[PDB]
Amino acid sequence: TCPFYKKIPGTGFTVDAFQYGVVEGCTAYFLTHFHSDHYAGLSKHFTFPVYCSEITGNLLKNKLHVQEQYIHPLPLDTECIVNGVKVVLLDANHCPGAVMILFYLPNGTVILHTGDFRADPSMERSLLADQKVHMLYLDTTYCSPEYTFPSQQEVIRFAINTAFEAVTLNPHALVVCGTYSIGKEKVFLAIADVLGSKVGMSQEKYKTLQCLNIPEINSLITTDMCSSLVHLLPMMQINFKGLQSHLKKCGGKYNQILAFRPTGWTHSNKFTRIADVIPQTKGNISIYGIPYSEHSSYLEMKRFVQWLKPQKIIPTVNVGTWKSRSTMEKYFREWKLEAGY
Ligand code: NI
Repeated sequence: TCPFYKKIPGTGFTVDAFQYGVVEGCTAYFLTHFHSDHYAGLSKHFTFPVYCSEITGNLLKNKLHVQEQYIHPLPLDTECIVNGVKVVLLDANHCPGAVMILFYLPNGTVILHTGDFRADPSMERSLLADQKVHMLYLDTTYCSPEYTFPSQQEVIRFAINTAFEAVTLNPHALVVCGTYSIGKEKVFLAIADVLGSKVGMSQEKYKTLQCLNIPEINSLITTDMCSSLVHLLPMMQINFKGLQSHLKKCGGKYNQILAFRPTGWTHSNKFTRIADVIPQTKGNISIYGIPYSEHSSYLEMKRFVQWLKPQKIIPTVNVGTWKSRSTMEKYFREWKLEAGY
């Protein structure tokens, strides 16, 4: 049964609620982004209207084979009427095609559902600026002050400089980047661009990337592994065993691997500056864990909410424990008292 925090009161609408069977009273199912915990349950046999972004709709059609007649893509930043209710989709600064949804209820209540997001001050000048929000359904993934990480731009700078140094010292080094879903494409695209290479990958991953409307993509990616010195592999293969095995396959073209694991936050964030990050090394293989996040830090989350001033907050992440819930409610009250709403 569908939980309360996936239902939008006063509507026929649910958000990211595909794993519950037919939800009683739901006339339209919204999907915020193409990540598995959110799309869980969709397939080619789904027969209810799905509302999402163009990019999310490309992935639904090509990867999950959802039939075209049930896919309803909406443009961003545009007032649209769905089953008699005004909605707007906003960029969520998460993975490609990820959105926030603004719902303008018939009784005058305004609701913002963030989906998954990385809050940014640029959101303070979207169509959110123009009106009041009564209820906020919030991505609270990192809602605790120990969760700090750098900007995405500093992390990319670290990775570009790292890769460029290694390969200029040894032109026979291979770079490998881990992946297990969409998002974080800047990591491997920025590295390949500094090295003057395309990024090589499996047919299944190339297909996924072809759905993302990324400009000039045919210039950046390829299925010909032999022609590329930046390879993508499944995240589970980013370990000494998996990389040794991969090095075997390259036919003595390479004699060293430098590999990157983009993670979210890890406890080495509580001690180490991005500048000071070092790899784990075994022989001719090194592995860097880099803190490339597509969710708000605690400070970024706080700034957004204190700007928005919602009347009520409903968390969508970390909802399963009482300790989590009590922690989050404490921070929301702090934020409200400090800012004065
Ligand atoms: Ni996500």
